[PDB]
Amino acid sequence: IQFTRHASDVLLNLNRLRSRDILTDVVIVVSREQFRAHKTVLMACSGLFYSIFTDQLKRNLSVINLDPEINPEGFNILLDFMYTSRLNLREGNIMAVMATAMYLQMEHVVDTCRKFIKA
Amino acid sequence: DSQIQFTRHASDVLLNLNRLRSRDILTDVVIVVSREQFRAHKTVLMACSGLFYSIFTDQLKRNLSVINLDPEINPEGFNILLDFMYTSRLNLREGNIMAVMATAMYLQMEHVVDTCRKFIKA
Ligand SMILES: Cc1cc(C)n(-c2ncc(Cl)c(Nc3ccc(Cl)cc3)n2)n1
Ligand SMILES: Cc1cc(C)n(-c2ncc(Cl)c(Nc3ccc(Cl)cc3)n2)n1
Repeated sequence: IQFTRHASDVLLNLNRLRSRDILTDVVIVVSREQFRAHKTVLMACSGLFYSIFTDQLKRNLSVINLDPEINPEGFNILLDFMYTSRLNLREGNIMAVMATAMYLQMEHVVDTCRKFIKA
Repeated sequence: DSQIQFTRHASDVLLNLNRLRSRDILTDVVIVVSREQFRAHKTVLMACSGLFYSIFTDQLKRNLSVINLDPEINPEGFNILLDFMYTSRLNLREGNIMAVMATAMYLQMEHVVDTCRKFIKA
């Protein structure tokens, strides 16, 4: 038996845990801005976080600092996407979202941004 | 803002969380049922079950690394439900239906309980 709403229900509940700061186990720092999250959700969405949270050096760190070129607004848009399946874009931030998704190794998001930029 | 909906995203997240469970990556709790051990992610358990949600939101129990389920709970019934939590697939059959329904009632998974009731009535 297949429950079509199950995965979206799980994601909705994970986003509720994030909003309530329940079992968040990492702070992602982007140009001093802090983002509280679940390492499992981050690894499930990003090639970069899969690498970081399996990394012998970084796996137990409670704080991860992204490279200094990374845009905090771009990161916030992508973190919201990870937990909701909804990507919120504007003409003024789409390039920063694309650059962030490239860094986070989120190819389908990169491709979606790229196609919208060309359109 | 322009809003793009990724309709397969939620399913891809769940698939990847199940892959982490399979490889025992970031698992932070062992659920013990009649001494049978089940490794899982607390957040996934909370997202699927009223019982787990109440256990890990409770600050006294939030950091427990082992949770023992009530003695009346069948490990096979729990295994079916744990697989459902991580896959959206519920493997119901005549031989396990009573045990699966009883476990879903205990775990407070009312949608699954309803599905079990429909299976018995069919
Ligand atoms: C066979 C298989 C294929 C994938 C993508 N797996 C997998 N399993 C678990 C996780 Cl958390 C995860 N995350 C993740 C996401 C984005 C990127 Cl580019 C890389 C890896 N990916 N497994
Ligand atoms: C306002 C609100 C509504 C829900 C369903 N919330 C919620 N948020 C987060 C989680 Cl993890 C969670 N799990 C969960 C699942 C099964 C059962 Cl019976 C009870 C609660 N439930 N919050």
